[PDB]
Amino acid sequence: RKTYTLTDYLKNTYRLKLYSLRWISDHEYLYKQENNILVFNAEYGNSSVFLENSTFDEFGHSINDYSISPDGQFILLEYNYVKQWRHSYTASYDIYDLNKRQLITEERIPNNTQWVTWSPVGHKLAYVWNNDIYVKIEPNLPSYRITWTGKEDIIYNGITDWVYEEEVFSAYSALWWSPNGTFLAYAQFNDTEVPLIEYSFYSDESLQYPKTVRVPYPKAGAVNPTVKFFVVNTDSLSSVTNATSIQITAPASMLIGDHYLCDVTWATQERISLQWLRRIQNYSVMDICDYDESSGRWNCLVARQHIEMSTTGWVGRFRPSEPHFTLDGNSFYKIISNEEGYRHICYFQIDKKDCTFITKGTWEVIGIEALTSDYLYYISNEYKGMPGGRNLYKIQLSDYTKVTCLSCELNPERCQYYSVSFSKEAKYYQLRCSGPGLPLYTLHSSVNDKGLRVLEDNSALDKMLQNVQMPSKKLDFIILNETKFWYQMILPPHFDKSKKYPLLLDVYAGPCSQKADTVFRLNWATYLASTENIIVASFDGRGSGYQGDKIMHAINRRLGTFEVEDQIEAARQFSKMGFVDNKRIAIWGWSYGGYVTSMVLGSGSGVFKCGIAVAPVSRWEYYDSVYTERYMGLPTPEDNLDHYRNSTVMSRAENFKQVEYLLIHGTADDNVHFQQSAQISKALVDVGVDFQAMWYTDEDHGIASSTAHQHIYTHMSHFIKQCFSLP
Amino acid sequence: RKTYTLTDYLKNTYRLKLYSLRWISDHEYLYKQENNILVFNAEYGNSSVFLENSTFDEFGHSINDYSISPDGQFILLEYNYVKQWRHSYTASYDIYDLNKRQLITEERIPNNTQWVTWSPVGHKLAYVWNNDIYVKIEPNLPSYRITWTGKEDIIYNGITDWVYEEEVFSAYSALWWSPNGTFLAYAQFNDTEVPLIEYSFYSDSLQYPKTVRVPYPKAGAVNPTVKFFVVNTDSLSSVTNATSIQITAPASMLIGDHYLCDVTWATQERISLQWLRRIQNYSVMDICDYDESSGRWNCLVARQHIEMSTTGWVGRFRPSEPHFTLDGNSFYKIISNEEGYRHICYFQIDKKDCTFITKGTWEVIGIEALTSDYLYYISNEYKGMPGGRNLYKIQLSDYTKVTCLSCELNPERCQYYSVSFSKEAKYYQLRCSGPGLPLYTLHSSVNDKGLRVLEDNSALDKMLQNVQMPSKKLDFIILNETKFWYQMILPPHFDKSKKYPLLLDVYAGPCSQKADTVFRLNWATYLASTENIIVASFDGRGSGYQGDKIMHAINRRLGTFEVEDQIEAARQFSKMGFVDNKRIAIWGWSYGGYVTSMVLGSGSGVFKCGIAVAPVSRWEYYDSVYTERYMGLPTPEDNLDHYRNSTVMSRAENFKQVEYLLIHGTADDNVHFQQSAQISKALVDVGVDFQAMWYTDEDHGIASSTAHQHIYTHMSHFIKQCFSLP
Ligand SMILES: COc1ccccc1N1Cc2c(nc(C)c(CN)c2-c2ccc(Cl)cc2Cl)C1=O
Ligand SMILES: COc1ccccc1N1Cc2c(nc(C)c(CN)c2-c2ccc(Cl)cc2Cl)C1=O
Ligand SMILES: *[C@@H]1O[C@H](CO)[C@@H](O[C@@H]2O[C@H](CO)[C@@H](O)[C@H](O)[C@H]2NC(C)=O)[C@H](O)[C@H]1NC(C)=O
Ligand SMILES: *[C@@H]1O[C@H](CO)[C@@H](O[C@@H]2O[C@H](CO)[C@@H](O)[C@H](O)[C@H]2NC(C)=O)[C@H](O)[C@H]1NC(C)=O
Ligand SMILES: *[C@@H]1O[C@H](CO)[C@@H](O)[C@H](O)[C@H]1NC(C)=O
Ligand SMILES: *[C@@H]1O[C@H](CO)[C@@H](O)[C@H](O)[C@H]1NC(C)=O
Ligand SMILES: *[C@@H]1O[C@H](CO)[C@@H](O)[C@H](O)[C@H]1NC(C)=O
Ligand SMILES: *[C@@H]1O[C@H](CO)[C@@H](O)[C@H](O)[C@H]1NC(C)=O
Ligand SMILES: *[C@@H]1O[C@H](CO)[C@@H](O)[C@H](O)[C@H]1NC(C)=O
Ligand SMILES: *[C@@H]1O[C@H](CO)[C@@H](O)[C@H](O)[C@H]1NC(C)=O
Ligand SMILES: *[C@@H]1O[C@H](CO)[C@@H](O)[C@H](O)[C@H]1NC(C)=O
Ligand SMILES: *[C@@H]1O[C@H](CO)[C@@H](O)[C@H](O)[C@H]1NC(C)=O
Ligand SMILES: *[C@@H]1O[C@H](CO)[C@@H](O)[C@H](O)[C@H]1NC(C)=O
Ligand SMILES: *[C@H]1O[C@H](CO)[C@@H](O)[C@H](O)[C@H]1NC(C)=O
Repeated sequence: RKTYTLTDYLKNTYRLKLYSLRWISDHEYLYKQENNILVFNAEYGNSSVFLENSTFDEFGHSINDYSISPDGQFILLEYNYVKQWRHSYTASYDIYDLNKRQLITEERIPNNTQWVTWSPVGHKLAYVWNNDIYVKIEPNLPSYRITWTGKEDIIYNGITDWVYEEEVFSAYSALWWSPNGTFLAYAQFNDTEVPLIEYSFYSDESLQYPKTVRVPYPKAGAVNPTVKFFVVNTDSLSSVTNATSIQITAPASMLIGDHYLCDVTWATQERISLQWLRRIQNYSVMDICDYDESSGRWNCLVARQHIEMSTTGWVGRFRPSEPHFTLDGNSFYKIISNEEGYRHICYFQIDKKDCTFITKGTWEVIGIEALTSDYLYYISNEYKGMPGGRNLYKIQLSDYTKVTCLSCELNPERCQYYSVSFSKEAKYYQLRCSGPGLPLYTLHSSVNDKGLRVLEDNSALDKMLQNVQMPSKKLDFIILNETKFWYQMILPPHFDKSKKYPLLLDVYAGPCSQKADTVFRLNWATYLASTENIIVASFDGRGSGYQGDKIMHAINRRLGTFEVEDQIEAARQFSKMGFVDNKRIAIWGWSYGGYVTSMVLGSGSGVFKCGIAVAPVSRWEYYDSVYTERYMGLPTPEDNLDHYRNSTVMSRAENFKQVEYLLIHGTADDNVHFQQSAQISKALVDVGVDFQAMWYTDEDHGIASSTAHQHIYTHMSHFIKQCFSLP
Repeated sequence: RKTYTLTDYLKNTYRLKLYSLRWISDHEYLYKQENNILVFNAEYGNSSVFLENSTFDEFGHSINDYSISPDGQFILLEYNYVKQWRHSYTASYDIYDLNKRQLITEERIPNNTQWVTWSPVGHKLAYVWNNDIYVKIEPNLPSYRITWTGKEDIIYNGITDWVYEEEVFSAYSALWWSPNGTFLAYAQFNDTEVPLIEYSFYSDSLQYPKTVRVPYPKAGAVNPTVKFFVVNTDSLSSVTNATSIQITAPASMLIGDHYLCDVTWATQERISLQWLRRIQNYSVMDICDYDESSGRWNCLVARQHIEMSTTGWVGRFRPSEPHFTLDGNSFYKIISNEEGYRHICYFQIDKKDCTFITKGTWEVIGIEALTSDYLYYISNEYKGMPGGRNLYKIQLSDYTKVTCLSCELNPERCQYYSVSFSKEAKYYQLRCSGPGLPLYTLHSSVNDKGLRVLEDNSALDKMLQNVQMPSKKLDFIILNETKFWYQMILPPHFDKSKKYPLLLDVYAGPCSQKADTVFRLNWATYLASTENIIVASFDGRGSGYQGDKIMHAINRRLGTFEVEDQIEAARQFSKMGFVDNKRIAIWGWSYGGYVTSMVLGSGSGVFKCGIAVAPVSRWEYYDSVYTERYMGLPTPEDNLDHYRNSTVMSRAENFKQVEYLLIHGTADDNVHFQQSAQISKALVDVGVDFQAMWYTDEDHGIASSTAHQHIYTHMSHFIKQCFSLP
């Protein structure tokens, strides 16, 4: 029997199959098999080829992706795709008319389009081009311009800027159609006085002079972008007149200082909900805006507003939660931290004050997945008191106490981690367990939660894994001060609790993180355990999430304290286990995990012989406002300046004398600037500490290009193996 | 028994003593001692104290340097010193009156001045501030503004842009007083269309990285342009501006891109100007006379001196300096002869051709002084050792009477001299650099009598007798019937029966020389003494001081023979019985780093490992003046093919055969970090693993105290590992 080797991991020799589908109605869904796009009936399982992979053989461009209009009539061909940041990019587009079997050839969508999206019904298009918004009521009709103010790196209409893209919307898009198709709401961003990060991009050998990349990026404390909201009426567009935009002013509690627009959710055809958050993320407001057919304007009755405060920490897991509106848009449901700081579901009625908790307990609700008039379906880590497990639940809207678990028992030994995808109106649902066994895709009717069929069992991957000495995962918990904190171990094949093994500590450790879970990974850690017999361990300590505010907020205004502290205490416990050679304990982490890995190696605990830190953060003034200020406040003497400076990696350099440290960073990192690792290395040199390094030309935070990804794991494997006297 | 250790190298435990004097007339010099400035009498040797080490204890500023006026009356005080490039910087200046014994506080020189200079006689000042030239006739008086066009990073008056500073003048200054103090000649640089090198500077507390921007022509890019001006300082109105008379380049230059590469005043009214075509194989020397009548300066086309070259470029790194006889009507300069050896040549203004006054299989290194009877020069004639330097004189009245002034002084200890003459050369200080400890002595020119010893380094010698120092061998091998010299730093108690690891120390750039007789205490010393590594260097094809046939071997084909030859030399060292061919490393810095890369990437088979510090990776990345000299232009009609065939990136597959360590500073304004960034990327892309280290905010020199200590420690760890050393 062969082991799970580094090549296996880098070459992706053992692939996980997936069943990713798109619900197209209350009972159909699309699925792409062999580059053929098929429609499926959910009740019966029958299918028809909707678009045959042969269809576009003579197109003249590699087609990167596709989007089909809600009403099945047209399809968008995305090509010439060029990636910008995490979510943002630009591309070329073409539209194919189905019931005509041809390409619309005039009023073509412009090249270098930054965003496109169908109205939720029919076949309208909104697109963003040169930071300006455009609308095509019909695919071959000339589009109407919505905004004229757009300017590169300065004014953003309909798309986010760098920090809203990354920290607020987790999307490039800033465009929300009304469920109807009538209204197109859009955000607008002004970065006029936001400071630029600048770095060299070397590009192909053939480029003589390096290019300097300039990106508006507010470092913690810096001037943030400002934001405006507008709603356009897409029916009354004059080919003759400029479309007129109605602005929705932020609440007064917001305009008294820096604030972010943090959520946009349409409730009815004529009601829109806007959520806002203060620059100090202590305090958010939900506005509710109704449309006046007489006026033509939108009004956010002040008395309607819902206010969300937190005194122990910040608001939300990462942001104020999403509202789930009932059909008549007169009520809605929202995840809220309860009186014991455990996150639960709340029932809100519009024009009533306060709210009602429909769930409670020492566990947390991850998400609301579907609403009907009888049932709310949600995900949570309640089952078997395991914070790292996930299940599908429904609660009777008529009787809160009548809560039933849909996923808990389907395969209790293979599946303890599910996510879900419902059809419109919630007739059917696809479940997806990620572990601890192989991933399993199942379909279900909602009427009597009966299993219709298996969609993907990963039988093939299972077969392969037979011939391989796979490692196992333990998932237990230690006790620190009469509290449970969870941990996972990727044990080597043929594990023996008598023999001593070297242990690599895998950390991320960031606010609301979770590294001990029941999901099945094939990763580097897998190779390390299978082939090199290394026990790779992860631990969720103070500040980790999904265990209520007590734990997750321990770290508030104090990054680089308990979570660092606890990665170390955890290690201690781990030597006390009779199979850990404590002379061979490494640590390593990426991004936030790298900041932590560095603070650990620099603490002097003596526990760790070595570690790697990949694209770490080194000083919180170097990271972005929205994320950093969320946990740290502002870096001023009036706020939290002291701990900002007490919490840097540079100030710990001396102790790095005690360990072999490897430091890695991509030169093109637009997120955690190479700066951060530059300052780390300088501090080390300025104090005479040897250490090892490796920079990656033109790689970003992900160091995810094929070559680079191969190279970095290779380099890191060499380092760990050397550090462990491994053959 | 102790060895020369890394800590010794880095903490400067065994200090070389020096003797740096500043000739201030024909028979006195100046010398710093307990931070006391002494004046010494050359003939007799007596000294008195010229500046008390207590004079400015109340200055409220750390003094960087001093500069005494020609006439002895005033002294300049450099403080607030801020380094820029290799020669340029800024500082504050105060002028101290010696007769009055006080600080002139009227019409002071501005903070952030870019350059200052006394006239050659008298006590005039020329300074450059905000890229404009100013002139103070008297210390206390208002300055006069000569230029008005100065403009940061665009218009340079009286100072050089980046590439002139580094590659052309080896100086920030572009001002040249006439011998009188009457005329001020300056040059002017326009970098308007010169592209910018951009990089980050991270610095300290600083939230956003700073982006640095330097006009910097890479190979083939738009070069700066140059103009030349002369001003009459005697006639400066406090009311009207200052007329600057322009001298224009010859027409054989204006056709296209050219450089002003030399400015030499011959007399009070004759200026010598050298110009060089951007294709550096042709240069014109103009001779320009003043006209008391017309004011203009005229360069008779009739009397131009023209230099061409078929086998290479003109001069060693540039056309050579002319040394005019006092009357200004003849001059001497070093010129390649019929068999391509560089000897001294006598030129008469208005007569064709020149007359060689020296010949032979060796070369003149430089012309040191000129008197009515003798010309003094340094050469490597003695013993036919190209890596030796000796001082000579030749009787102007009989070219065949040539006297060696240094050879026999101490033939054992002293085979490498430099010289410093007094104004007029009644005396000279000889300076010996090896192979023994450095020796500083003084001599009278009258009949070359030895006057006294100045520094003999006895202190150091005594300290070193306690340590197991390495010895140095210096020899040659023959390849294809040619002698190629090399040296080795050999471990103490060296035992030819034993086997040693061998580290090839490489530079190897055109006209370089790594095998000489100089005495050094450096990293290679520690490697040999403590770690018992043989550190070797080899002067192969392309190296200097041995005639054009070797030095031009590399013309338009950089990254070929100098590399091949480095490789062959290492083969030849294995052939010698004391090398363990299983442990043979290679390292170099700058041009050395590039060569070290090409070698490692040759799939030679010979090198187990190597380190490259701030290497070049492809020649288009490097500066125009330097690169276009050896390579021509990177165009299809010129030498673009070999530009393309001579990069490091293209040899990346071959590195899967070596342990490679690549190092470079982030703020390297000279060899841009770029070059390394492109190397690593090529290695990532082909799957080759390799070690690396960057240095935040270090330049080409990586010479800050911490950075310096850090890299040498790091590089030692690497070499010890590569050689399995305990
Ligand atoms: C599983 O998490 C990881 C695992 C491994 C690498 C990176 C990740 N990270 C880190 C991360 C991710 N996603 C977002 C949106 C953000 C916040 N911008 C962040 C983030 C959070 C804090 C700091 Cl200091 C820097 C960064 Cl980049 C992500 O996926
Ligand atoms: C024996 O020389 C060294 C020995 C050791 C380190 C540096 C040096 N170098 C290299 C060097 C030096 N001085 C000048 C003026 C120049 C000209 N650019 C250069 C130079 C030459 C070629 C290339 Cl590719 C790049 C550079 Cl920087 C110097 O001292
Ligand atoms: C983006 O915001 C900037 C900064 O507020 C605005 O620029 C200012 O405009 C007003 C009126 O023109 C004046 O205060 C100044 O002349 C400008 N100040 C600055 C800093 O430039 C700008 O109007 C905004 N752009 C948009 C599209 O709203
Ligand atoms: C420096 O050089 C630049 C061009 O290299 C000169 O600017 C040009 O000069 C002409 C004539 O004055 C102008 O019409 C153009 O606008 C300029 N062209 C460019 C490319 O800018 C400039 O005059 C020179 N300055 C000095 C002091 O010599
Ligand atoms: C295209 O579709 C056919 C089925 O009609 C399929 O069998 C074929 O392999 C597909 N080719 C691909 C994967 O592009
Ligand atoms: C499924 O089967 C029925 C019976 O033919 C048919 O009406 C329907 O169109 C089929 N659905 C799909 C998705 O092909
Ligand atoms: C709309 O406004 C734009 C920009 O202000 C202006 O150019 C134009 O007059 C308006 N469009 C039309 C044609 O009415
Ligand atoms: C959609 O809603 C708006 C406002 O409710 C209305 O003006 C428009 O006519 C509606 N269109 C449809 C699809 O009925
Ligand atoms: C437990 O309590 C001790 C003492 O109060 C404290 O130092 C330590 O950090 C605590 N550990 C945890 C994880 O709560
Ligand atoms: C040297 O001695 C002579 C004779 O005393 C004296 O006049 C002269 O000033 C002395 N020079 C120095 C440098 O002290
Ligand atoms: C130099 O700088 C300092 C800054 O305080 C200033 O006080 C001083 O006057 C300056 N000298 C000149 C020449 O202005
Ligand atoms: C130097 O030479 C120039 C040549 O024209 C002359 O005018 C001037 O008077 C001389 N200066 C001195 C100091 O003798
Ligand atoms: C010796 O000759 C061969 C070709 O005959 C050549 O490859 C090599 O470069 C020569 N070596 C030297 C140092 O000239
Ligand atoms: C974009 O450029 C393409 C080439 O990919 C060209 O054929 C086309 O005309 C452009 N598209 C539009 C709609 O501007």
